[PDB]
This record gives sequence, structure tokens and C-alpha cells, in this order.
Amino acid sequence: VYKPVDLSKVTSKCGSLGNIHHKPGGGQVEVKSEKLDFKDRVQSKIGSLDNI
Amino acid sequence: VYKPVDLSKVTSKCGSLGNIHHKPGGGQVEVKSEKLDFKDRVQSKIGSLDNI
Amino acid sequence: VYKPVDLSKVTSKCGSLGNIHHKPGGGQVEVKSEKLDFKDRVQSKIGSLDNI
Amino acid sequence: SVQIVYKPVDLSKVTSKCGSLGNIHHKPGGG
Amino acid sequence: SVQIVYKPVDLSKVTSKCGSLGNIHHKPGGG
Amino acid sequence: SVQIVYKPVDLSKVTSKCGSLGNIHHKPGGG
Repeated sequence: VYKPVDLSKVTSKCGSLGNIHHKPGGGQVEVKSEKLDFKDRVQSKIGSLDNI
Repeated sequence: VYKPVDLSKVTSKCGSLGNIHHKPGGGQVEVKSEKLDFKDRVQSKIGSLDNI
Repeated sequence: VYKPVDLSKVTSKCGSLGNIHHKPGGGQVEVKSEKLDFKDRVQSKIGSLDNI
Repeated sequence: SVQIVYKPVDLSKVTSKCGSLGNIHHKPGGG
Repeated sequence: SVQIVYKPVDLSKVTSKCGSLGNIHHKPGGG
Repeated sequence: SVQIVYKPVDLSKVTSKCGSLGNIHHKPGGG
């Protein structure tokens, strides 16, 4: 007789948000720019937020 | 008598949002630019948000 | 007697939202640009959103 | 000038996978 | 001048994976 | 000048993984 039990209920309430900027100034072997200016705003909330 | 139980109920309330910019100013072997300006706004909420 | 049980109920309420900009200013061998200006707004709720 | 880009790869992905995503191997082993 | 980029890769991903990602191997092996 | 970049990789990534991420091996092996 064997009869183990594993992971009997598994509930996922999950997510992934990316704002990706992969090489906007570009390039690898000859690269030039005059201003880079970053003023991004992030207001993320993650986990449990239920109001009830 | 074998009779194990694995993973009996699996539920997934899951998402993926990507805002992707991949090489906007471009290139690999000669790349030239003047002003890069980033002002993105991200107002994410992730996980459990149930009002009830 | 074998009779194992696996994964007996599997419910996915999942999604994927992509906003992709792949090489807007283009190129590999030679690239020029002047203004790059990013002002993206993102307001995503991900996971469980149930009002009840 | 000589300017070579040889066999480059550029990839953007956004993906989502849900449910049963791994393999099941039963293999009881007989007598 | 000589400028070379050889076999480059540039990857952007955003991913989500949920549920049963792992493998299941039973293999009791008989008597 | 000679400027060379050989087999470079540039990965940008955001991920989420949830639920059962590990493997299950039973293997009781008989009497």
C-alpha cells in the first residue's frame, strides 16, 4: 500500500507587468547621444488589496 | 496497491502585460542620437483586488 | 493495482496583453535619430478583480 | 569602412502559460 | 575601419506561468 | 581601427511563476 497525497489544492492569483526599454539609445560597437533624461513614475501595488 | 493523489485542484487567475520598446534608436554597428526623453506612468495593481 | 490520480481539476482564467514597439528607428548597420520621446500611460489590474 | 553584422537575433516576447505545463510519466514497472 | 558584430542576441521578455510547472514521475517498479 | 564584438547576449526579462514549480518523484521500489 502506497497512497501519499501532495499539493491537493493550488490557487494562484499572480501577474507580471514589464515596461521594458531594451537599448533605446541603441548600438554595440559605435554609439553616440547628447541627453538621456528619465522621469518615469510608478504607483504599483502587489499582493492582497481586497476592500471587503 | 499504488493509488497516490497529486495536484487535485489547480486554479490560475494570472496575467501578463508587457509594454516593450526593443531598439527604438536602433542599430548595432553605428548608432547616433540627440535627445532621449522618458516620462512613462505606470499605475499597476497585481494579485487579489476583490471588492466584496 | 495502479490507479493513481493527477491534476483532477485545472482551471485557467489567464491572459496576455502585449504592446510591442520592435525597432521603430530600425536598422543594424547604420542608424541616425534626433528626438526619442516616451510618455506611455499604463493602468493595469491583474489577477482577481471580482466585485461581488 | 567595413561593417558586418553576422547572424543576429532580435526577439520581443510577451507570454502567459497556465494549467498543466509539466510532463507526466507513469511507468508502473510490471511484475 | 573594420567593425564586426558576430552572432549577437537581443531578447526582451515579459512572462507569466501559473499552475503545475513541475514534472511528475511515478515509477513504482513492480514487486 | 578594428572593433569586434563576438557572440554577445543582451537579455531583459520580467517574469512571474506561481503554483507547483518543483518536480514530484514517487519511486517506492516494491517489497
